[PDB]
Amino acid sequence: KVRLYQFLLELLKNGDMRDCVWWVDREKGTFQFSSKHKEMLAHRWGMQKGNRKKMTYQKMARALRNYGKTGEIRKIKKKLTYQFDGML
DNA sequence: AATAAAAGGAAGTGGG
DNA sequence: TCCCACTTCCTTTTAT
Repeated sequence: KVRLYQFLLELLKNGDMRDCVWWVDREKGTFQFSSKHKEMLAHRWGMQKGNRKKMTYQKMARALRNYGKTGEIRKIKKKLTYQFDGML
């Protein structure tokens, strides 16, 4: 069972869905979602988990906020911008 | 100004 | 039965 943070890391590490998510600084671990195409990346995540309802970015973002300010993925005060931990 | 994003409480869910 | 790791629903609060 793949976790949400690993799924996102794998996408960026493999250059998958580059129009939906992209690194902002690979060294600092910061990445950013696509304001226009983020919902298509969100749906993929819902399929890998086989949820009953359709996955939305709002729901994926609700899951990301659970990791916390020192956890796997953290929120950065920039639009649609997050950051991985030193596990890079 | 309108829109998008961000937030989060709390129950609900399948996994182990 | 117990968490884990989200999922779902909803309303509220900020940023763009």
